[PDB]
Amino acid sequence: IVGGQEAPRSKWPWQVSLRVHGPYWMHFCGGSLIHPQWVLTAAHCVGPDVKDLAALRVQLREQHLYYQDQLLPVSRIIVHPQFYTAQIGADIALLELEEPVKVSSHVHTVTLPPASETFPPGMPCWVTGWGDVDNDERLPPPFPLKQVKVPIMENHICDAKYHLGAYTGDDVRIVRDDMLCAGNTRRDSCQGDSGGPLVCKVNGTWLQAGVVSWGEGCAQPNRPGIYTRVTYYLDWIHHYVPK
Amino acid sequence: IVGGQEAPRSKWPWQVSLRVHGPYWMHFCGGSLIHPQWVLTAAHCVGPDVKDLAALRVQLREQHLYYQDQLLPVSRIIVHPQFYTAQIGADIALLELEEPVKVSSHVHTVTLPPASETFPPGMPCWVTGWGDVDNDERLPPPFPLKQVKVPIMENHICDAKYHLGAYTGDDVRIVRDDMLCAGNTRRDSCQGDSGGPLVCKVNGTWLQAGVVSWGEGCAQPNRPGIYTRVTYYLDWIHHYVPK
Amino acid sequence: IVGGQEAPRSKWPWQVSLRVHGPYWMHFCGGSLIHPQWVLTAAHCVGPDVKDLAALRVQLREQHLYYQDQLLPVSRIIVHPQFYTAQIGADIALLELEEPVKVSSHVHTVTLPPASETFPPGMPCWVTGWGDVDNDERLPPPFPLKQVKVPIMENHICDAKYHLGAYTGDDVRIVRDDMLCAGNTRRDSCQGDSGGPLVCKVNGTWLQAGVVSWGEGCAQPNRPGIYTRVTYYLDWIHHYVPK
Amino acid sequence: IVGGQEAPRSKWPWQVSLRVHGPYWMHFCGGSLIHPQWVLTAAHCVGPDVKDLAALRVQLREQHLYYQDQLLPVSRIIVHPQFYTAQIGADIALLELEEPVKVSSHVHTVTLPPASETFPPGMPCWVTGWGDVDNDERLPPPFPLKQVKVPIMENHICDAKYHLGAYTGDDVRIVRDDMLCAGNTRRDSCQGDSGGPLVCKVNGTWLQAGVVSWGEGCAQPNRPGIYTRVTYYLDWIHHYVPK
Ligand SMILES: *[C@](=O)([C]([C][C][C][C][N])[N]C(=O)O[C][C])C1=NOC([C]C2=[C][C]=C(C(=O)[N][C]3[C]C4=C([C]3)[C]=[C][C]=[C]4)[C]=[C]2)=N1
Ligand SMILES: *[C@](=O)([C]([C][C][C][C][N])[N]C(=O)O[C][C])C1=NOC([C]C2=[C][C]=C(C(=O)[N][C]3[C]C4=C([C]3)[C]=[C][C]=[C]4)[C]=[C]2)=N1
Ligand SMILES: *[C@](=O)([C]([C][C][C][C][N])[N]C(=O)O[C][C])C1=NOC([C]C2=[C][C]=C(C(=O)[N][C]3[C]C4=C([C]3)[C]=[C][C]=[C]4)[C]=[C]2)=N1
Ligand SMILES: *[C@](=O)([C]([C][C][C][C][N])[N]C(=O)O[C][C])C1=NOC([C]C2=[C][C]=C(C(=O)[N][C]3[C]C4=C([C]3)[C]=[C][C]=[C]4)[C]=[C]2)=N1
Repeated sequence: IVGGQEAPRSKWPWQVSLRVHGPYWMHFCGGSLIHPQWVLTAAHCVGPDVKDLAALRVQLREQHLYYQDQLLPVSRIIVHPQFYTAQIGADIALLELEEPVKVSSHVHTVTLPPASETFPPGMPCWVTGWGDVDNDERLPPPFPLKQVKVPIMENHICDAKYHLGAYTGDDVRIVRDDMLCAGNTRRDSCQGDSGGPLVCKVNGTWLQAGVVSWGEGCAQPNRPGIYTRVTYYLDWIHHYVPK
Repeated sequence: IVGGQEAPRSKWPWQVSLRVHGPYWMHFCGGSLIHPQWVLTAAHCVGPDVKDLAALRVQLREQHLYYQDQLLPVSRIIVHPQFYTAQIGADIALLELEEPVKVSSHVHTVTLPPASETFPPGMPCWVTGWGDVDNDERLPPPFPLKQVKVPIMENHICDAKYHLGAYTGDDVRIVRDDMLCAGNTRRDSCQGDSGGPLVCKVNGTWLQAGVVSWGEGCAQPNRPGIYTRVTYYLDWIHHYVPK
Repeated sequence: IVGGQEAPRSKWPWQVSLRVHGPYWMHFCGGSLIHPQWVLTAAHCVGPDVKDLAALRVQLREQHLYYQDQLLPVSRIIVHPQFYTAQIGADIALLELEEPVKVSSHVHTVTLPPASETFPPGMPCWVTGWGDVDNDERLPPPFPLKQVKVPIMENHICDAKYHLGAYTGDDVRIVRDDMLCAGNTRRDSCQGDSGGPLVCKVNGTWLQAGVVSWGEGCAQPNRPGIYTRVTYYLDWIHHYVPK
Repeated sequence: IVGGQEAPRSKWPWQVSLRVHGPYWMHFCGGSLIHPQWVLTAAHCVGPDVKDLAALRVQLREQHLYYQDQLLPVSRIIVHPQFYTAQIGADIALLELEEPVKVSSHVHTVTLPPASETFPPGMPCWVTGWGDVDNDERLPPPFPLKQVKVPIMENHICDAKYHLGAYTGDDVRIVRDDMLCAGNTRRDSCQGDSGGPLVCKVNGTWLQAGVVSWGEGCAQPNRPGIYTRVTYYLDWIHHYVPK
């Protein structure tokens, strides 16, 4: 997370960390608890190639990575079939935990937005994760969970910005429809926050508007962060996660 | 190049090396001379964002990289407008040299295929360059130009193989129609060969069938090297390069 | 620490961690509290060249590095004047804290040995620290303080071992008289444990027999860990640290 | 070499490159031909630990490293028995080739100095090699042999400079008698140059005054390069090399 600060421990009770087996269970991506037994994340975090589930584990809300670990095994990795690369799209996936989690005020599910929700600009949204604090700059130990308020911008405004200083034809769409954008040169998600959640308080309730997907670098001029647009894939999600 | 051998001095007189400015004019991609003043390469080697021409140079056929440098300046970079990422497509670009090159037996242009040429699967073709000799395995000094005979494969077969061990739906195109594909687990192009040529001998004349584009690793199981089909973009090339 | 185990929270109340200013206060060496206002460490950790005090901090006993940080400024660095390199000798130094520390059962000084103590070869001693778990293998987060029982070995014997598989003449001393050694191919201290303590319990009292100094790799055959013999420099320490 | 330039092809016909087996025979140190069958280098290049001769080869004068390699096997590695680390001293060793090299105008031995030569300050000496052109930055390909004129300075003047900005006591000698120093903040040998020669034209003939041994960094303020003083080890050399 670029900009922002360490989040209070009472916030983002749905934030999760994905771990890959290695010299130690290292965090490679973020994710969110959308149901006691399911975790929503980015497809590029776990695919497009098939992974060995044994080498993967989930860590529920933690104020500091690795310090109070209670790794949870995974039984299924469901990746949207239209996915191949983040730039192309459909960068979304599901992880089914091996057991349901006991929810509480410190750890519970995030609410998904209704299919109608559009998240207009001037929309106070936040993004969180344990990713880099800048380009090629790791979150230093003790690895606190960070949060940052990011401005939502219209898809067409972002697509245009991405063509600035680029050879790509103006009519060749970069920021696609199943995508959503937010952030600026001071606030943005970065390597390590991927799969994590972008949430907005609407009508007094937190809804997950997006999933950290990609961007050209982090907080770079004319290159706002791109996120998978959750409302676009609700039907797919609900085909696995109970309503 | 993976699984190849050093190329004799008399072969591949069109192979060129692209240099970017830094502590020394370092090779970042390959290319091919298709006209005395034009170099054909891969768009991702120079795009999608616009580059400073002063930081770029072209080096004609060299038996060993860096040893006999005779860097040539570039006057114009033309990246196909439909390009954004190699996986999406249109990974082809043109480089216009400041001056036309004096052709000879050691250094001269390669012939472009005719719009109807259809390099069928099985046809022995060759790919060349100074790229890695294996995944994460750089080419050792003195950096000899390498070559390797790779078998071409039907577009649909390559696409199919890319779906094996992947979450991507079988109906979702991975190897697109503007791409060509060749190689196996023992022969393949690799990081550093990008923008380089894949040529085949047809009716006694060498034709460039492709441009090294992308691939999942190098010479990996069910992951043949993907190239930009030149026939697909002949009209775009002739909008600039004299026939 | 090689071949060790995480230390119980009630053990090694004198272990400290030295931090240097950068992206965060990173550990670079260990040390021991030998007096409320004094920390004993290795000269190569802070010398031979003079260092800016403002960029240095001390961290008292921590179960996990970076977790519960409460950094303490340093008022003075005293490096033995005879020190130039660890192989030459006199690898010992003193750190004076700006404020005296408030001891307790969880955080208190280690006892220095009397000038006659010898520490017989075979005397179970322990070495502690947050250094690597093996040659070129960092301690993985959450960075638990480690410990290992290492057997002390006679000075001549270690000097002898270092000659095995070496061109150095048998009469040329490698392990010198102001040094002590301990460990084997399974137990040793390693990069990051430097400046840390080597304690032995003599008649129900823990005495710091050594200071982690150097060695050829860690836990390598015939290359036992070398430490700065504390008894050898008691007079120098007492010229600064009160009784 | 720091602050020099490419050496003319006809100079330094005694320069040698030491190669270690690996993905390719890589250069790790320099050396000099002081006899048709012997190479003089630095002890720390091959010791203090005994090495497997097979993994070592020697390359004679070459304008560009790796370009025209004709690696010669080594039959014996003789390291001065008093050696353990460069700072301590006796940083000198001998390599006996498996066969005599045929000398010529382009490749011949360097002349060793008479036991009574002190090499006074001023008198021009040069140091050559394929090492870094500055701290932490390697010689760029095509790796040309570089040369540079370095001013020699009296041992005691350099010893004092090494004490500036350091804790080491003024009377604790750093630059030792069996050592010689040369260079400044703009001219010096660096990593990769070790074992190489420092030659001075005296009375119309080139004599090897020293061997690139060590230094605190390269071309750093008050830290001139240090070399093993050849005249000091003449008897030792002649114990193996004829006349
Ligand atoms: C993301 O953090 C970034 C988002 C940047 C936000 C801009 N505002 N996205 C990105 O880089 O996208 C490029 C298309 C991110 N960080 O790193 C990645 C890519 C990535 C995914 C997965 C791994 C990984 O190590 N996976 C493991 C997990 C696992 C494996 C491999 C094998 C078997 C079991 C489990 C590394 C990097 N995206
Ligand atoms: C290619 O070699 C590989 C091909 C693999 C074949 C497998 N069978 N393709 C690839 O990796 O594709 C990913 C989509 C290759 N190697 O490295 C790259 C990517 C790349 C492109 C360009 C640079 C680079 O340094 N460009 C310079 C040019 C320039 C710059 C930056 C600044 C100013 C002026 C000019 C690095 C890496 N593809
Ligand atoms: C030690 O851990 C090892 C011990 C190995 C035991 C074998 N059984 N010793 C070693 O490597 O010695 C070789 C002579 C160790 N690890 O790393 C070092 C060297 C070192 C010294 C100092 C720093 C450092 O970052 N210093 C800071 C302090 C400071 C600075 C620089 C600037 C301003 C203010 C304060 C890093 C590494 N020894
Ligand atoms: C020297 O170039 C420098 C000189 C600096 C001059 C400043 N004015 N010295 C130095 O860095 O000293 C540190 C005390 C140099 N560069 O690198 C080294 C150290 C070194 C020695 C040996 C190797 C090596 O790879 N050896 C091989 C050879 C061999 C091996 C290992 C195994 C089996 C057979 C043969 C690397 C680096 N000194």
